[PDB]
Amino acid sequence: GWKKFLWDSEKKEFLGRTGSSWFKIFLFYLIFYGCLAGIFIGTIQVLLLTLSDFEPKYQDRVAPPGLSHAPYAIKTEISFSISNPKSYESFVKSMHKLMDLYNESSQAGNSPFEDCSDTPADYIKRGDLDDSQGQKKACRFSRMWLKNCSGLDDTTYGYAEGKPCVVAKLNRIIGFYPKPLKNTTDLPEELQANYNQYVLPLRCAAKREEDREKIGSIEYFGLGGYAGFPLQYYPYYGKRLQKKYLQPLLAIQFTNLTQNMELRIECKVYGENIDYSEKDRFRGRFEVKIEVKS
Amino acid sequence: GWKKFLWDSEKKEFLGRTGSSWFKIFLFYLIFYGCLAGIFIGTIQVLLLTLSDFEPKYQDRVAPPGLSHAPYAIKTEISFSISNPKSYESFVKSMHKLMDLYNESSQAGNSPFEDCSDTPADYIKRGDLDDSQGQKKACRFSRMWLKNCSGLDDTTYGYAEGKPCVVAKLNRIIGFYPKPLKNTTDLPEELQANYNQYVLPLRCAAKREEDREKIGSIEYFGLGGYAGFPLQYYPYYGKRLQKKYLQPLLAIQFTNLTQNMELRIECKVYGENIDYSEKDRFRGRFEVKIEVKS
Amino acid sequence: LTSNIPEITPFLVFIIGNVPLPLGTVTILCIDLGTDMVPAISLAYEQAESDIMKRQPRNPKTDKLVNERLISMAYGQIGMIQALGGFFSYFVILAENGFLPMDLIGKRVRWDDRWISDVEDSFGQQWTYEQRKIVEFTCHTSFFISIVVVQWADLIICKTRRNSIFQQGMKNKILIFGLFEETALAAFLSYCPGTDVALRMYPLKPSWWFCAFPYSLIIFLYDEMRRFIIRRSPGGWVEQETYY
Amino acid sequence: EGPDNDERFTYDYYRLRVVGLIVAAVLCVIGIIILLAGKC
Amino acid sequence: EGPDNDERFTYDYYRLRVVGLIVAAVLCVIGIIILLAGKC
Amino acid sequence: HFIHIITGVAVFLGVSFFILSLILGYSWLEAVIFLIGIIVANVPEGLLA
Ligand SMILES: *[C@@H]1O[C@H](CO[C@@H]2O[C@@H](C)[C@@H](O)[C@@H](O)[C@@H]2O)[C@@H](O[C@@H]2O[C@H](CO)[C@@H](O[C@@H]3O[C@H](CO[C@H]4O[C@H](CO)[C@@H](O)[C@H](O)[C@@H]4O)[C@@H](O)[C@H](O[C@H]4O[C@H](CO)[C@@H](O)[C@H](O)[C@@H]4O)[C@@H]3O)[C@H](O)[C@H]2NC(C)=O)[C@H](O)[C@H]1NC(C)=O
Ligand SMILES: CCCCCCCC/C=C\CCCCCCCC(=O)OC[C@H](COP(=O)(O)OCC[N+](C)(C)C)OC(=O)CCCCCCC/C=C\CCCCCCCC
Ligand SMILES: CCCCCCCC/C=C\CCCCCCCC(=O)OC[C@H](COP(=O)(O)OCC[N+](C)(C)C)OC(=O)CCCCCCC/C=C\CCCCCCCC
Ligand SMILES: CCCCCCCC/C=C\CCCCCCCC(=O)OC[C@H](COP(=O)(O)OCC[N+](C)(C)C)OC(=O)CCCCCCC/C=C\CCCCCCCC
Ligand SMILES: CCCCCCCC/C=C\CCCCCCCC(=O)OC[C@H](COP(=O)(O)OCC[N+](C)(C)C)OC(=O)CCCCCCC/C=C\CCCCCCCC
Ligand SMILES: CCCCCCCC/C=C\CCCCCCCC(=O)OC[C@H](COP(=O)(O)OCC[N+](C)(C)C)OC(=O)CCCCCCC/C=C\CCCCCCCC
Ligand SMILES: CCCCCCCC/C=C\CCCCCCCC(=O)OC[C@H](COP(=O)(O)OCC[N+](C)(C)C)OC(=O)CCCCCCC/C=C\CCCCCCCC
Ligand SMILES: CCCCCCCC/C=C\CCCCCCCC(=O)OC[C@H](COP(=O)(O)OCC[N+](C)(C)C)OC(=O)CCCCCCC/C=C\CCCCCCCC
Ligand SMILES: CCCCCCCC/C=C\CCCCCCCC(=O)OC[C@H](COP(=O)(O)OCC[N+](C)(C)C)OC(=O)CCCCCCC/C=C\CCCCCCCC
Ligand SMILES: *[C@@H]1O[C@H](CO)[C@@H](O[C@@H]2O[C@H](CO)[C@@H](O)[C@H](O)[C@H]2NC(C)=O)[C@H](O)[C@H]1NC(C)=O
Ligand SMILES: *[C@@H]1O[C@H](CO)[C@@H](O[C@@H]2O[C@H](CO)[C@@H](O)[C@H](O)[C@H]2NC(C)=O)[C@H](O)[C@H]1NC(C)=O
Ligand SMILES: CC(C)CCC[C@@H](C)[C@H]1CC[C@H]2[C@@H]3CC=C4C[C@@H](O)CC[C@]4(C)[C@H]3CC[C@]12C
Ligand SMILES: CC(C)CCC[C@@H](C)[C@H]1CC[C@H]2[C@@H]3CC=C4C[C@@H](O)CC[C@]4(C)[C@H]3CC[C@]12C
Ligand code: NA
Repeated sequence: GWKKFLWDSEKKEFLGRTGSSWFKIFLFYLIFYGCLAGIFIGTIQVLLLTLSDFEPKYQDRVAPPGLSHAPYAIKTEISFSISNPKSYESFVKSMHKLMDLYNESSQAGNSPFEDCSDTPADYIKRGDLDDSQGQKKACRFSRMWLKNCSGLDDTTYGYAEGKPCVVAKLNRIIGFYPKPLKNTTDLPEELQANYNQYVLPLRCAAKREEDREKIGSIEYFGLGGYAGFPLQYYPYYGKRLQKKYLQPLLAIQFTNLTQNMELRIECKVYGENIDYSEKDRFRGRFEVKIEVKS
Repeated sequence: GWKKFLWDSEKKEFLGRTGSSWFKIFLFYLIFYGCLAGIFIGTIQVLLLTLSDFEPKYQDRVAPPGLSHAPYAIKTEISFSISNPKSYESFVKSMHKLMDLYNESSQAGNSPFEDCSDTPADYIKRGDLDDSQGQKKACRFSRMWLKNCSGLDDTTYGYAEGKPCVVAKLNRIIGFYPKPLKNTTDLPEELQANYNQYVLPLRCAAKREEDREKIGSIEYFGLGGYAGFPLQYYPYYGKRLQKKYLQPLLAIQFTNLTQNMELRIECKVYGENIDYSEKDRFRGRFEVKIEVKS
Repeated sequence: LTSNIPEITPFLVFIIGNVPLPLGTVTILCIDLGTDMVPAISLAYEQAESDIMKRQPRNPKTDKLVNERLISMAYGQIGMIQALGGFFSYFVILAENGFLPMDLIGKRVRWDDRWISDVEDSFGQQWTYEQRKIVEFTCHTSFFISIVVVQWADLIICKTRRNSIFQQGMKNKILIFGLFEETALAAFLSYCPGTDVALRMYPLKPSWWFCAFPYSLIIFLYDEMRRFIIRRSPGGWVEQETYY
Repeated sequence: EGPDNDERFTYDYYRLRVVGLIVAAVLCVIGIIILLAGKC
Repeated sequence: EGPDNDERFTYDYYRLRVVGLIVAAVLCVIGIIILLAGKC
Repeated sequence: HFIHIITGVAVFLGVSFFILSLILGYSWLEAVIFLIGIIVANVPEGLLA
């Protein structure tokens, strides 16, 4: 048994078959698997021919847009000590990674960054989604616009003395036009003042009624000094048609933050084609847990 | 026009295209036609796998059987002069071609020719239509059985002195059992005498009522002296299972034939699974025009 | 212009390869003036694909009505497949009755003779003259039916020159009626009593009618992928080589 | 398969023609239906 | 295609679910029919 | 123009199967009859109507 089924010397068999059998079977599986591979490849090439290069066929799974943030906090918590410097390093490295893409050196020349209104403005249509007029042009977004959170003056961005910043960003969607709420009698309390039609408002608050008092002065920095996103940076034409495109950003400084206590801060954007979801806690709004323990 | 569309020297074109175009088109048609050929071949191989080697799937177009004859007469007319020898050569060459297959030298040994009853007998079943018992065995048919038309005594077979012979033959069909008419009160006039159940009768006559008198003595030669086919040579197992198989034959001498006049002679076989057709003049019966002009 | 190929190739094989005659004269005439007319007269009712009032006026010296790009399709690619399907059904009919493909090459001289009442087939049987002729005529009938089957996919791939079928749509009621009538006429010409007497078309067994289906599907898939690279790739090889 | 194997050489072309005609007829009708469906 | 191109981000999943259920139901019925056809 | 095109391939296929029928053996009566058959066979009866 043990020895024979391994090698017998009368029938010159190994493991059970002879030399010619292993060859017939190996050749059969090589041809079979080769045909399988060729068929799968052909059915994938017809797929490359079906879709378009400038536009995803289905855009229903990404609407309305989300709201992401830097830094990169795990479990949506930003906890760091004001004394130990090796506590907020993982945060600064991220913040820096995000802002490092808005360097002025990158935005230079006429293309593909054209100078746009220093004050919020309306939409700008650079034609259709075609290759006729080549690479489109995107508006320039300067770092300095963000006042106290730019890494140009205080590299740390605030984490050094108990005053952190949070750079909020709206998820890029192809052909998405942001629509802000109108001046009619129905509008949230907050939004009434400084209604600039051309700005999509972003406003943070406290999740619970108690935490209100423990949260200090939320100071928003942005284009034109408003707490929102200028409509002029839309719509987005996609990577293929608009490489070297920069999306607006909004800085938020949480000055006067109570020490040694977990604070739940919920930020929320407002607008017509903006809708929240009780399941996705990043659709339109976002939550952050801040605790400057020192 | 005439000259340019043939060869211009600025674009280096011949007949209209350049060197690389003829290659792109030739390569495309080579690949296209190659795929076409491979597909047709595959669909023909599956067909070789569908059918059986020992039996045609459909046997409805050949039933009942026909009745062919030697010689090979064109328009069913046998006209020859008793003086000019170069008149009946085309006939003798055929008659000889047919009888040349019953030479005793060919039929020798135990296989695959076994000795069968010298007198008509019943059917013989050599098993089914399989390859289990190898090549089947067929009964021997001697030349000499045909008395005055054998080419062994009078090579010409009769055409030399105004007395011709006609070797009739039943079309070979796989698995076909000949069934003669029974002795009941309903039977043609002719068939009554010499009812040998084991013999399929063949009887010739005149197409028109007038010609009767002008036709002499129809002398049939066959197995056992009867004017028919012995049932023992059936059934036929097909070429693949019965190579070297000989079908019975019946000789007919038209003695006492009126000179210098066209005679229409119709020969007919009788039997249960035998049916004639008003469209096919060779199904079961046959017509011959004889005119021994001298 | 596509059905001319599966109509001339059989005689070319009759004279060259020396096989019995695949397609008859009374079948070519029934196709050219029967089946083909209604589906082709219905093609006229087809709607536009793009805005015709946008393109510039056609050029008289360069853009023609019938160019070589059409001949390359009808005479070169689709008609060829139609010929393969017809010959396939042919060989099937002759193989099921006893005449295998190896024994058909070189038989015409004896297959036609009116006085040879003993023609041996691949199995050893002896066929009279009228008996083998009946089979040849049944082969003409199935060849004609194979032509109709391939014309289905040809009428569908001819409906749109560039666009896809899943885009334009089968909103043309005349074309649908053409397909239905085209099939009813073939069945009528084969199954009606006294047709094998008047026109020489014998009934078919139900398993034969399915010998042309794969070729038709293939024609449909080939033209579908053809009308795809033209859309995604404007100005390429497929365009200057196959766009009518 | 024995002398009385006569069925091995028969085919019911009659029934086949009957069915083939019923089918041709149905297809013809359906065609007419589609053609006139809309003008009523 | 203009600001009011809102349709480009909507899909009628409701109607799709309704039809998919009608179809599932029909298939289930047909199955039962085939299963009990013969025991009556 | 369409008629021109059609008649071109019909006479091309006929001259080619004539030279072919001479390389294989057929007599001149058959080669000539074959030529006439191929040309007429390449004519579409209903495209004009
Ligand atoms: C089947 O059997 C056939 C007959 O067999 C003969 O008879 C049987 C019973 C046995 O005795 C057997 O041994 C006999 O041979 C057989 O065909 C025969 O084949 C031989 C050999 O070729 C032929 O002999 C030659 O004959 C010619 C002249 O033939 C005249 O008559 C015939 C009709 O019989 C006409 O068709 C011809 O046109 C002629 O009018 C001679 O010229 C020839 O000469 C050759 O031989 C001599 C020596 O004898 C030499 O000096 C010469 O140089 C030549 O080489 C032969 O003598 C014989 O004619 C022929 N019979 C018939 C009826 O055709 C046949 O082949 C067998 N087939 C098979 C498959 O077994
Ligand atoms: C048993 C076997 C079965 C056999 C079955 C055979 C079936 C026959 C199938 C098809 C017949 C093909 C015959 C040729 C058809 C050519 C079409 C043609 O003539 O249409 C006319 C076009 C005109 O077009 P237009 O009006 O747009 O021009 C506008 C010009 N403006 C605007 C610049 C002035 O003229 C042109 O195209 C220019 C003419 C080009 C002629 C090319 C000839 C190629 C023929 C054979 C090649 C064989 C080589 C094989 C070896 C290959 C290497 C391995
Ligand atoms: C193995 C066998 C091989 C056989 C090979 C040969 C096959 C050839 C025969 C049939 C091929 C069928 C191909 C099916 C294609 C379906 C395409 C389709 O469904 O595309 C959907 C279209 C598009 O709609 P839209 O979005 O533009 O509408 C807009 C409406 N607005 C304007 C109001 C918004 O919808 C429409 O066209 C409208 C609805 C039309 C419904 C058509 C149904 C009939 C289909 C086939 C008929 C059967 C022929 C049988 C022949 C045999 C005879 C015996
Ligand atoms: C959408 C627009 C459509 C426009 C198309 C126009 C529609 C055309 C409508 C009708 C025209 C069809 C005329 C068919 C004539 C057949 C004549 C026939 O069968 O006569 C039978 C003869 C009898 O001969 P016998 O007396 O010697 O027999 C003696 C037999 N014994 C002695 C054994 C008893 O046999 C022979 O001649 C044997 C030779 C057979 C010759 C067949 C010729 C048929 C030619 C073309 C057919 C195309 C029509 C297809 C239908 C289309 C419907 C829309
Ligand atoms: C979108 C376009 C819609 C177009 C619809 C067109 C309507 C079609 C109309 C009718 C077709 C049904 C024909 C049924 C006829 C059966 C009659 C019968 O009794 O016939 C028996 C033969 C067996 O003959 P034998 O030689 O064995 O015996 C011969 C024995 N003797 C001769 C001795 C008697 O059998 C036969 O003829 C087999 C008959 C053929 C079988 C039908 C195959 C259907 C193919 C594809 C359809 C698949 C649909 C899938 C659904 C998808 C839903 C989403
Ligand atoms: C029973 C009947 C069975 C029939 C089955 C037929 C299957 C055979 C189908 C296709 C085989 C042919 C492939 C030929 C490939 C070599 C051709 C070649 O050398 O091409 C070179 C060009 C690249 O040059 P360029 O354009 O960059 O230069 C620009 C130069 N200037 C300016 C001239 C445009 O190639 C290109 O463009 C890419 C174009 C490649 C052609 C794609 C055609 C695909 C058609 C059918 C495939 C689908 C089969 C479905 C069958 C289903 C079976 C159940
Ligand atoms: C708006 C709504 C519109 C609705 C319109 C509906 C129209 C009506 C629909 C269907 C009608 C179905 C009629 C079915 C006819 C069955 C006839 C039949 O089963 O006959 C079989 C027997 C022949 O058998 P055998 O023994 O000779 O076989 C040969 C035996 N062997 C060769 C072995 C000796 O017949 C005989 O004897 C006598 C035959 C007498 C002649 C019968 C004529 C039938 C021919 C055509 C009518 C069908 C047209 C349908 C529409 C087509 C449109 C293009
Ligand atoms: C022998 C075995 C028999 C088995 C029979 C099983 C019975 C089958 C039962 C039902 C099948 C029919 C289903 C029809 C449902 C149509 C409903 C419809 O309105 O659907 C529309 C969709 C187009 O959706 P969309 O995304 O464009 O628009 C989305 C637009 N929003 C989302 C904004 C609203 O279209 C669709 O779902 C397309 C639906 C699929 C098309 C059917 C294809 C049939 C395939 C093969 C059958 C061929 C038979 C040939 C006959 C041979 C006879 C011998
Ligand atoms: C012997 C003979 C036997 C014969 C037996 C025949 C049995 C009966 C046959 C068919 C019954 C068909 C019933 C059709 C039901 C339609 C229900 C429907 O259309 O509901 C749709 C709406 C939900 O839409 P939404 O706005 O949330 O969409 C999401 C929108 N977004 C996500 C974008 C926000 O429903 C709602 O709201 C309320 C839904 C309430 C729950 C309905 C339960 C339906 C589920 C299963 C029943 C089907 C079983 C059929 C047999 C299967 C056997 C395995
Ligand atoms: C920041 O928060 C501090 C409390 O942490 C506020 O200052 C307090 O003001 C109260 C009077 O309302 C005094 O009794 C406390 O002594 C103050 N504490 C400190 C540390 O100054 C202060 O007003 C807040 N400032 C802003 C801008 O929100
Ligand atoms: C063969 O036919 C001949 C006639 O050609 C028959 O002989 C004739 O018989 C009659 C009497 O009935 C005589 O008047 C003639 O003179 C005879 N003619 C000849 C040439 O002999 C003869 O009886 C027939 N023989 C057979 C066996 O049928
Ligand atoms: C029936 C079976 C055996 C046919 C299998 C055909 C195989 C060999 C064919 C089918 C589709 C083909 C591919 C189709 C498209 C491309 C893209 C091109 O830029 C490189 C070649 C490549 C990747 C082809 C390679 C060959 C391929 C994979
Ligand atoms: C999709 C396309 C390109 C596939 C074409 C496959 C071709 C190459 C395949 C299909 C069927 C195959 C044939 C199937 C059976 C036999 C019989 C054998 O004794 C010799 C090889 C031979 C003759 C094969 C040769 C290769 C063949 C013709
Ligand atoms: Na034509």
